Amino acid sequence: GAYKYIQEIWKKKQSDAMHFLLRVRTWEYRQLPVVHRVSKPSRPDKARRLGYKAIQGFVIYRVRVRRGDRKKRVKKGIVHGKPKHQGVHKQKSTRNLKSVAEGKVGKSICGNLRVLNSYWVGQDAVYKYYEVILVDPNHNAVRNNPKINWICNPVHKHRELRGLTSAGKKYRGLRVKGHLSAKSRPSIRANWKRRQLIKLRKCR
Amino acid sequence: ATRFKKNRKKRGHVSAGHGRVGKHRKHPGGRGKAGGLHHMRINFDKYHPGYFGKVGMRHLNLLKNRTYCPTINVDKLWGLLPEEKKKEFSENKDIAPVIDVTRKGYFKVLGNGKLKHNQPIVVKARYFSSVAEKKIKAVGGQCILVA
Amino acid sequence: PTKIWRRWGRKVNLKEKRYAVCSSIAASGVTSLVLARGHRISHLKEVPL
Amino acid sequence: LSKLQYHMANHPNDIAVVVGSITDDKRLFSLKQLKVCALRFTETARKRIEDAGGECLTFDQL
Amino acid sequence: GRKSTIKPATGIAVGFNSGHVVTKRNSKRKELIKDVVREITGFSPYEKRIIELIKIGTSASTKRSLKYAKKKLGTHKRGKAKREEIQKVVILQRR
Amino acid sequence: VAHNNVLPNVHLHKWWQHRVRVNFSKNIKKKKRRLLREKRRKANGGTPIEKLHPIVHCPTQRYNFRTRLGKGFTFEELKGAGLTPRAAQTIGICYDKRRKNRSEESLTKNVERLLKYKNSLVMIPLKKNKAKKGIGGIPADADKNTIKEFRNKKPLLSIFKKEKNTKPFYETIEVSKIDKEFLAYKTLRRAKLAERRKNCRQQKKDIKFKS
RNA sequence: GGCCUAUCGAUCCUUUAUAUUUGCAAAAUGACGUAAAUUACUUACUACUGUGCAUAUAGAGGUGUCUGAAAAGUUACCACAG
RNA sequence: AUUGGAAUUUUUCAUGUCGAGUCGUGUUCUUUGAGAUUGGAGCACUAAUACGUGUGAUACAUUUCACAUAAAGCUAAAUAUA
RNA sequence: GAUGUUAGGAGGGCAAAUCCGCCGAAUUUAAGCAUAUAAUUAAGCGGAAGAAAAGAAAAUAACUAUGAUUCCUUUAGUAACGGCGAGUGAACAAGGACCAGCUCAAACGGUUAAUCCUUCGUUUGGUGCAAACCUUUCGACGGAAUUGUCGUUGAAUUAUUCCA
Repeated sequence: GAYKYIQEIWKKKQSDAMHFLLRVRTWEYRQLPVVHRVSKPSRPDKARRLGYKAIQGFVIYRVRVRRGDRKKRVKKGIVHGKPKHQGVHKQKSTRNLKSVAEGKVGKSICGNLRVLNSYWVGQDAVYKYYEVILVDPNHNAVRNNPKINWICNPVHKHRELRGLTSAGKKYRGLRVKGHLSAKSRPSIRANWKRRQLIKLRKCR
Repeated sequence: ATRFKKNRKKRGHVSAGHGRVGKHRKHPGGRGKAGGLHHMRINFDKYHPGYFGKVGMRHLNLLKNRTYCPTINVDKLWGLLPEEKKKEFSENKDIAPVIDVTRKGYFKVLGNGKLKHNQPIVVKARYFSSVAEKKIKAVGGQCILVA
Repeated sequence: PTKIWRRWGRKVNLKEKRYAVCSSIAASGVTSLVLARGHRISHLKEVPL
Repeated sequence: LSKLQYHMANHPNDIAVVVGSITDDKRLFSLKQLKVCALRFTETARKRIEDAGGECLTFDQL
Repeated sequence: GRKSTIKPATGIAVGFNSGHVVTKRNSKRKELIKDVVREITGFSPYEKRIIELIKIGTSASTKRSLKYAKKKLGTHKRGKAKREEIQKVVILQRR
Repeated sequence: VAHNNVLPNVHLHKWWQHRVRVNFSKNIKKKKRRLLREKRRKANGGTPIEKLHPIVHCPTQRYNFRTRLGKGFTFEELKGAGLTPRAAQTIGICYDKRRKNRSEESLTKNVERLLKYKNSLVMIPLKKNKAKKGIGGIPADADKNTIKEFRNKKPLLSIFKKEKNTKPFYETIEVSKIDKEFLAYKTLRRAKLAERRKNCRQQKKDIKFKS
């Protein structure tokens, strides 16, 4: 019952109450360090739906990331190259800022911990503030659980760098299916490699 | 292969069949189709007349199977019978061959050529030409529209 | 330097292959051809054995 | 075969010689037989000509 | 175009109702939540602006409202739907 | 010269020698497939690893007469044929949830095919005869004499897959029982010409029903 | 068309003419038009049917380095192929 | 020898559910086969509840019809192996 | 939220052919060159496995329809994109290899959570020479957790049959 009410309240995002809650949270986030543990999830509803469980091996972490385009990594501004390809400003990176936030925890603090999922929380002009759901496979409860246990598999260390977060499926375009998907479905690399490939073979 | 090739004909002859004055160069006209309009225009005009510029609408997502139709002309329909069947109809004017052209994969029946006149035949098909229908009716046969 | 592919799969038709077998068996039938091939064959009673 | 019969129509002597291959017809009844020497016969054409009461004749026989 | 649901196909290959021969073999709870959520949250600033335009109630204001909604909300069906919903709420509110 | 072709159609400029793969593994792969299939076939007690995929119609106007193996079991239709979902799952038969065929002739044909498979199959007692056939919840628990005799007897008769249809050796009709009055060419054109008008009427029909 | 020999310009592109000819992809936009019928999801019969876009055909806008690159200088600091 | 469970099957009664700064739109850049923008990403505005809204490769409005159920997740096999 | 050489544990690094992520050019081609091309490639920084990745419908069709993924054969050098120049370029059906399904969350269950876990323990089996592994229910003492663990897939009610 309670989560359904919280969902519908949170969906609107405008109102005195929502605007208050956003401002108060934004204030508190602006003070806090880059990456930190929180006691309970900031939005419990959003956490439930993105697979948080109250189970001991499930931990929640709040993350700070700067907004906007990243600017091309070129010394003394403009560099050599064709007029078509200069791209110093307006370069707009392939991976999402959400994935960047998962990546910061993923590289710095994960190890023991493994990234499970992440949600938006709130933002201003300079920063987006994200909460990342993480899980330890070392701890006994998750190893015991006949659910969730796949997260214990060796292949799942560094999911955010594996493209195997929710965000990772998103920016890799795997949410898109059908004819719109085009040269992407087995892997973008794989499909391009098949088309680039010529097979030398018995007959045509 | 190597036994019979051009090197074995020219092996000791210095300019290799490619001209003592000319001296065979890496890409002496540039790549592929490049000289079209510019300096190979005469070749393109005399051998490839329809090539340059646009024509018609764009369909953007055509799909071949919507318009896929194999055709057969009426002339060859009696030939779809085996020999003994053709003899049996030739003998007997009491019964007509029914022909389902779909089993032979055809869908439109076209009107070309002669027929051995005064002998009925039933043709079952999706599509028929104007002339084909008229000739089948003319020879005492029947046309059956069927999907 | 040699690339791996140098036409490993050639065709030659089903009908052509079949013809070669039938004609070779027919040739094997022929007494003169057996001797001509270099088989010693004088004291064999006759060639279709 | 249609062309062969069409050509032979004014000939009551039946011995056709063809320096090429004789191919069958699937476009008409093709009843009337001939005596034909050819370089090569399609199997279907040969069978029809033999059935009809014709002769499929070798170049050595010719 | 227009495949049949009521009169069987007639064996005609033109792509009409027809085709090859065949016989086909074929609240309260959310509303309470919505009312409670509205009591807690009120209305969005654009919703309020639309309410003022719809309250003015002219052909000019209603055109303006639809354009404003279409410009902000993008999706035209959605904008008409939102405008309709607000109009109904103003009708309900008056009672 | 060069009157053979306007273009080279070759396009290997995306560094083909880097990309390239040379393939001549065919027969050796087939042997591996055979070995794998032999190992499986033997291992399962000799009990057939094949599974019935029932008969379904091939898409669009090009292949609509054609019919092939689909994923033709659906539990409600199958239960209508007589068989439980659990039994079908137990023999590993070719269910799919979302296929759901829409025509009576296809269903009626496929329920007969399902019934044939159901009667034909016979099952060894799971724990060596500690339970029965029951009422059909899983059919056809065997006896020991029959199961031994059946296992020794491999199939004599033809395969369990696709099947042939109407003759090339054409059917006939009497010459006085034909029509000579139809015009198909006119009918097709008139039908196509009047189609737009009918579609408009059908649109209004849909609206009238919906109100 | 100009007494004759001289008075001028492809494709792509743009633009306007023209059609009882077309398309915009599962469907429809003249029009329930015309008849009948009405216990209705009725049934026939109609040569000429939305905005916008796309065509096809016909001209015209231009290529004077005139069978049609969107193009300035400089090197006695120089390099290289001839 | 207890306990427990499942599947069907009757007969009643219940018509509940369905992932939001996400979809979407505008915009930019990137990207593609995507074309009056195909996917991605940045930014601005920001939804609807199943009779919804996502699709049906030309911008659009008004309406069909067919097909699907996004925005959470897992999964053997055939395949690749300088 | 700190603090702890607290108790139990983990991550780090190396190697890289195939695999996956970012970031990311030019020579080159157009007989020049600026768009296009080379190329979503090379280099760069990261992450995995014996294969991975993808995967159970916000799919395709317009048929008498099909029905998770991969792969092969194919469509197809086609629709299409492009100083429409050079050049570039897919999808659906079909034949096969091969085929396997699913569960969280929300919904539903309050007779007092039917859950979970650490530490301490304890015994009915079985191998092995021995090390050792392998089964095995029963109690404590701690905690976690209703800011939600577990069960369940509308609900009862009948008869049958199965399974532990």
